[PDB]
Amino acid sequence: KKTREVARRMDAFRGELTSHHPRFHPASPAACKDIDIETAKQIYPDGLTVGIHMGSWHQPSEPYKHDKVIEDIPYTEEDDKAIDDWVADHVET
Amino acid sequence: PEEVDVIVCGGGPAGCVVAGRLAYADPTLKVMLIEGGANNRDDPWVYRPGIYVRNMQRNGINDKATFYTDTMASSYLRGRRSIVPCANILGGGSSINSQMYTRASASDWDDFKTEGWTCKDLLPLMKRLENYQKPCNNDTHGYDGPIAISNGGQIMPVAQDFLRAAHAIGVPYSDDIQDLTTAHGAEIWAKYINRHTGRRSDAATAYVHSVMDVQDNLFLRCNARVSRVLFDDNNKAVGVAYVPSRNRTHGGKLHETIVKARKMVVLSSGTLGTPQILERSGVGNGELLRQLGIKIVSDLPGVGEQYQDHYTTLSIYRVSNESITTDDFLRGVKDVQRELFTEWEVSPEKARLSSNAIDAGFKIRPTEEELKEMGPEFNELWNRYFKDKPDKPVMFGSIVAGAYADHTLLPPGKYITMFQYLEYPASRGKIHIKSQNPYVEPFFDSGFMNNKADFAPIRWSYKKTREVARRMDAFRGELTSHHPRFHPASPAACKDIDIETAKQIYPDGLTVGIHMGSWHQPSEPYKHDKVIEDIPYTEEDDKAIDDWVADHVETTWHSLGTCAMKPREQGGVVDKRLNVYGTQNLKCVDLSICPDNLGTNTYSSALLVGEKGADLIAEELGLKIKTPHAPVPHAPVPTGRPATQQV
Amino acid sequence: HPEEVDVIVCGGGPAGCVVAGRLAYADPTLKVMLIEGGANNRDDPWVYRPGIYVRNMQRNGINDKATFYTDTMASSYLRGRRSIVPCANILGGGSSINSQMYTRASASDWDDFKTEGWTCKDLLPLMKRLENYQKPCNNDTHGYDGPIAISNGGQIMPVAQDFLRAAHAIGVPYSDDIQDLTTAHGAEIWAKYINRHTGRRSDAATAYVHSVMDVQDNLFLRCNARVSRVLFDDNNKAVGVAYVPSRNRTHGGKLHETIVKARKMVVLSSGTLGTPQILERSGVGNGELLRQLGIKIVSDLPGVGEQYQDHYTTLSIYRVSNESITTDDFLRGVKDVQRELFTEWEVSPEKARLSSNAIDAGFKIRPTEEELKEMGPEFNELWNRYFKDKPDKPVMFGSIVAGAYADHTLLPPGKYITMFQYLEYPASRGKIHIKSQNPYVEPFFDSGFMNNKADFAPIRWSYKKTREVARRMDAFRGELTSHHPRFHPASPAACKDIDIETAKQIYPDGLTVGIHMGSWHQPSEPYKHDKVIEDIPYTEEDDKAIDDWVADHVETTWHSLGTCAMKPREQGGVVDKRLNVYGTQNLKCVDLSICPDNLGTNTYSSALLVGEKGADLIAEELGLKIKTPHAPVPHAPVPTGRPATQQVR
Amino acid sequence: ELKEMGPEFNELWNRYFKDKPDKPVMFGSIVAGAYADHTLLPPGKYITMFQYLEYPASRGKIHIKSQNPYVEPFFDSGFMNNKADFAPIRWSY
Ligand SMILES: Cc1cc2nc3c(=O)[nH]c(=O)nc-3n(C[C@H](O)[C@H](O)[C@H](O)COP(=O)(O)OP(=O)(O)OC[C@H]3O[C@@H](n4cnc5c(N)ncnc54)[C@H](O)[C@@H]3O)c2cc1C
Ligand SMILES: Cc1cc2nc3c(=O)[nH]c(=O)nc-3n(C[C@H](O)[C@H](O)[C@H](O)COP(=O)(O)OP(=O)(O)OC[C@H]3O[C@@H](n4cnc5c(N)ncnc54)[C@H](O)[C@@H]3O)c2cc1C
Repeated sequence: KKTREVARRMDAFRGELTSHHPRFHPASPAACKDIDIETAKQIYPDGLTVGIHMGSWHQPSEPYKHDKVIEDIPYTEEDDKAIDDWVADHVET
Repeated sequence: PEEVDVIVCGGGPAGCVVAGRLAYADPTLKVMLIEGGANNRDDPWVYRPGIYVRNMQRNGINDKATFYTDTMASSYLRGRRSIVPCANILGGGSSINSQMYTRASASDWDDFKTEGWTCKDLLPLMKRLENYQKPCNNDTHGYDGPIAISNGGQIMPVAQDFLRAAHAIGVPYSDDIQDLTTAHGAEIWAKYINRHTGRRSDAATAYVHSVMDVQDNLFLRCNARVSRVLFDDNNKAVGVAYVPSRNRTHGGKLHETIVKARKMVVLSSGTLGTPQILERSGVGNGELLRQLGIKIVSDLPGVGEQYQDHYTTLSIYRVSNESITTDDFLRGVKDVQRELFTEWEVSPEKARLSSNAIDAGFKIRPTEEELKEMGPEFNELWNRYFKDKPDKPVMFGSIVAGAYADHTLLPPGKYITMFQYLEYPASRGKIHIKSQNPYVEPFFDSGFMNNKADFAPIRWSYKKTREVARRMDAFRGELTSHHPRFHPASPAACKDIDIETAKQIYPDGLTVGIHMGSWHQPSEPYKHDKVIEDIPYTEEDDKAIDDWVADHVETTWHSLGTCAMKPREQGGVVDKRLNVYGTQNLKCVDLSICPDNLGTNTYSSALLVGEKGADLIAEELGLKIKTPHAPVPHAPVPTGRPATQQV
Repeated sequence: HPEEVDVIVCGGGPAGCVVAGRLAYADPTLKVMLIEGGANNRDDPWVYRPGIYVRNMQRNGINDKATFYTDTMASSYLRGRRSIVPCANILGGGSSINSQMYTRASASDWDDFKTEGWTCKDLLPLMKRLENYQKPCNNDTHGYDGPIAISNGGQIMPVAQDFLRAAHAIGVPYSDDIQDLTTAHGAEIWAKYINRHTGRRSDAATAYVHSVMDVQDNLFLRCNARVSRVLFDDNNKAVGVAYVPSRNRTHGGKLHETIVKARKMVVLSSGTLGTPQILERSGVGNGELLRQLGIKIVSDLPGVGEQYQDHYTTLSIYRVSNESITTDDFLRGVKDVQRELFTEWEVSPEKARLSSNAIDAGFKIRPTEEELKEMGPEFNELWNRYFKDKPDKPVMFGSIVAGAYADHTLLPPGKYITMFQYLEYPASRGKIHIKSQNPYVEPFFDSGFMNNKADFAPIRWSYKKTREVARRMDAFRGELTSHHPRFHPASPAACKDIDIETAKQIYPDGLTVGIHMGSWHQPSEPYKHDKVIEDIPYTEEDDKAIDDWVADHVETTWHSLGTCAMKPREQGGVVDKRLNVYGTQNLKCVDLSICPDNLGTNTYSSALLVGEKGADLIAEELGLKIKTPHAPVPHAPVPTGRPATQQVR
Repeated sequence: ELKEMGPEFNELWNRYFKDKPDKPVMFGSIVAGAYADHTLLPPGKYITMFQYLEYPASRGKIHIKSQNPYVEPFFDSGFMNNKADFAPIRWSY
């Protein structure tokens, strides 16, 4: 949580790689916010696939603004469970 | 001109058949086709089949689709607002669709329970429209019609690989799964593509452009969005008003132009388009019309309601790097695009790009043993809808020789995706305008998964198509990221890319093979002689799949039923001849009229409603439809007999 | 090669080509010679590939497909500048090198020639006769077994429908055909003089001349041969012609003439610029001018070379987004872009991007009563006496080029569209006169542009309108400050240039993008689909900055006409109603020189028609029946005589 | 060159430079490239003449608008609010 609050406040921050994060319920206000459309389009600007919704694989971040007022992520008892599970699944030497 | 005979609002498949047939039938009949989207004539980002995928991008550039979002988050989709695009371009879906050739079954048309729409009623018309350019062991296909149907320029090795795995799991092979009788089998999947020219069979070129080249009596107006149908004192459709496609006038004012219609007004603006035109025209739900301030012409609460679709799931599998797939093309790798664009130009009759790269599939239907483990509420549906309707499949399944997914959320390497849709869903949605102004977003609700029956078949399809993936030669694993959230220790949990495939992706990579993070369970390196067993699934494995369906089920753009052809007292909107109730000289002819679903990608269905719709108007105007239709641009001269490929 | 033939056609432009080919085809016995100042154009890939037309106007010491006429004197009406007027120096003339926009004059234009045999009604069959119309329309006013192929090319550009949506949004109506002889106010997808099947430029040389020379042996072609003068009889009968090298490259530049005689007829088809010069130095023109030059008078026709008329072109340039398809990079010489288009054209020309002029939409327009008031005294006066009672005449023409038509040497990086504009019937009038009897010396010239105050307002008004189009387009990312009128920087009219985002794309690794220092442009706010848009208001000072921008940047449109006008002699005319030069026998001008007044159209159609009309006039004087169709045109498919689709490859 | 610089700079010259002969009026240098946004420049190569007025008569100010240290201050460069400054820059051009 602490390091996530750090991430979200970085000038570089453009989102959370959903695939490598806890299994939050999609509706959960803690759910991952992945890459934004503007960052994507730079990666494959000639690509035919960038910005296809179909699959609902990721909740896209909103484009970056230095102004964005930043409130801390609220986590439920449910969310805490998903981080726990994520910790047992992905903790290492 | 200010006044014509027949105005056809919306140039989708349906609207193109009507407008074309009628202008070619009597050259003194003036007909205007008003189409909100751009003209598609001789556009390489239309006529070349293998770029179709770009058309669903919400990148703020692509203007060839209008996207509807649910007004409200659905509980049934675990809090997510569904997105449902449709075509916004001349030829409708047919100018941007996946180009998959598929036909509904015989019982589907019979089950409209409507006179003139039996299967035996529409068999002639199903054939009237086709230019079938591929072998089959039956006589259900048409050989002198305007729409070309073929196996494309070049079939992908993975399709035959799929076909083999499908054999392994007890699904039989067929010459033709689109013979109106087939609910359960596997085929090489055809396309709306012309074998010889390598061009996409859009309906505008086939039925409209063709006629515009030989005659003066068919008028086309594109970039014109139909606001409303104008009515008489006596509810006779009298004309139409259209606006600019872009609301870009001085200070966003409403610049309507009106065109009168001496004889007929056809709404062919699609399942999502037609109800809105009706609604702002004063045909729809009295209360809604009252609140928005619209004069009630016909109180038809069926308008906007009983939205139906097919419910897609997209199961993505990692494959070998020597596999031939579309991924690098879709990424925009320069010399890969250059190669295929070039190739298509020089020899379109064999070009990879003369394909949608969706080259095999099945229609399937569960055994009794399969039924048992699908729970009560489907089993109910089954006994009431499927049990003694044996030509209706439950699930479509096909292999895309590439990842149909945002590659910006995909690891490197090649993929294939098992593109799946639910054939006859019980779930229902609706669509209603929120203003008279034709630019305000309507209320909308997909309604997906709001009936609990629809989960079991899609769960079954996930598992089943995974068995087909697992047994392929190309199979190098399952993409954890894009699959269900099984427990890591469940036999059901995904086995992602092996260490050997990975090493080819990045031979000078520094992170290929680092365990640290445990983000995947590596597949073992491929073996030809590996015995392969079914994945067992538990009750909690099962819950994970339902979760994944709820999280990742999508439209299949097969939208229909918003103006059901059934009696007015049943929630109807059109009579047996597609007249709108409580009105004169006004017909809905597009997919809006379907009172139930069809086991098919619905382009074939759209054109056929088009043809039947042409016949109906034609008998009313005392016109005789011409066969064959006006020659289709760029196309070889067709014989009208089954034939092979020319030099 | 013969020293004597029956007919000599002097100048192988469209008109000269129609004449030369139609008559030689009319009678296999009739020896006809076509004498053309410039080089032969046959199967030249820098002619027949339409998409390279732009270069034909390079003043770069290599290109020689053009002659450039400069105003002898500076003009106070162009704020001191010396107008430059090019024209073709190649077989086929304009048709070999032009921009290839198919446009047709309104019906009154012809009726208004006030001459019998030249009514719209008289000419309509001949309009159809020359056309191989290869595109849809909702009328029957086109032709379908003619030599000259007309279509929408291989591929229309997206900015063309972009333009059409914007056009609709400001109140210019869509139409299937703005070339129906009827339309003064409407927007269409603009067609081209390109064969949709072969992807080749429909030049007048291959259509009328090369056709015939491939099947017969009575059509002679002398290229690279400037026609100095016409040789006369004791009674002013044209008896033959003298011609010289294009290059005065003889030993000590001694003049080298070659005389070839005409038994029956001499036609001058050397253009609005060329034809008058052959008359004057032959002894036909202003008597006092011929007298000062030592040329014996033969006929004293002071109207020779007077009444130079044109369309007056303005080019408003707008920056566009980098995911837009434009020609700019091809125009810049970017090897792999050129390599791509050249390859695409050779492989499949039926659909190639080079089988186009990339001017793929536009409109003819007419002002509202509302809009007149904003114009001035002098133009409202012209309106009243010229346009008011002539509802099929458009005031201004506007079209979108899918690129920057200008020097890329003077343009920033990025992509542009330009709003190409011309004034359809100017009041202003120029002239051209030989300075010598020697035909290598430059003649006096005065384009005349804007020497009538009435020509300012309609152009000013086009600027405002074409801008309102641009700002309403999806591709729009600002005006190009450099190449726009000199607005006060704090006028609500002042230019909004490239936005920072379009800027960062052009040079993502540049250290310079977005440096304010200099305040050289006011950036645009980045593009929004949802932008509510309102019109630009202009103050009086804004209108002056535009008027000054017109004076400074107004240019020819190569639609030159009127230098040998068809009206009675005593009204300052040069030709009969059968195009006979007054005071002469067996001598005719047929090309746009004979026009008594202007035409609201790109004038390739007009010169072809004037051509066909001459073919008739001459043929019915020689007891000669014109054939239909013409000799089949090289590389072209056997047409059908009636409307039909794109065939199989 | 004085004579052509007009009355308001001349008075400043008499009061600030007349007998301060080590003080230059203008600075000028050659940037071996365009010091401008190349996104607004044609192609090719440039040099720029960088010039600045050494001792302007014109005066600006900066003033805060709030205790909060993140809010933009009031500001006025004051550039050219004294006509004396125009002549020497014109002379530099
Ligand atoms: C991305 C995509 C993929 C699909 N893939 C396949 C496939 O592979 N195979 C298959 O068989 N089917 C496919 N479908 C489904 C199929 O294309 C549709 O079922 C079919 O096009 C329906 O035809 P229609 O006339 O009912 O309406 P549509 O095809 O949707 O066309 C309706 C037209 O109405 C116009 N319009 C709408 N509102 C207005 C208005 N107010 N005024 C004026 N014009 C208006 C639109 O611009 C559009 O042109 C696909 C469709 C899409 C969009
Ligand atoms: C760059 C350009 C762009 C334009 N674009 C378009 C367009 O997009 N659409 C359109 O409709 N129209 C266009 N036009 C206008 C159209 O092409 C001209 O109006 C038309 O070519 C003029 O026809 P003409 O027969 O009157 O004379 P010309 O075409 O000018 O032919 C005159 C010929 O005589 C030759 N000649 C000149 N003097 C002599 C001499 N003394 N002896 C021998 N030969 C001589 C010349 O080489 C030339 O071949 C354009 C023209 C140009 C040059």
